[PDB]
Amino acid sequence: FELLHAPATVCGPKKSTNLVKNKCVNFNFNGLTGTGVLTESNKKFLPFQ
Amino acid sequence: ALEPLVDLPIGINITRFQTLLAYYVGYL
Ligand SMILES: *[C@@H]1O[C@H](CO)[C@@H](O)[C@H](O)[C@H]1NC(C)=O
Repeated sequence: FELLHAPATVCGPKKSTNLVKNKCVNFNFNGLTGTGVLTESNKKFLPFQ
Repeated sequence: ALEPLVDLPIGINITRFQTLLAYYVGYL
């Protein structure tokens, strides 16, 4: 094993849950976090955003 | 606007480059 300053390219299994829309919930997407009511959108992101 | 295509974790200290052959170049 070695870790360093750790510009990592390998990790083990990452967790997940079902998607709980329309409730106040404590959330993590891709490692970005907050608390809120998640809900469906008319907004049109670009494919990389 | 230019949009991201490729994003490579590789850790190198780049200081030179070359083309594999009109074609321009400008430094950020
Ligand atoms: C890049 O430069 C840094 C300067 O601190 C050095 O620690 C590192 O080993 C260098 N890496 C390569 C691949 O040259």
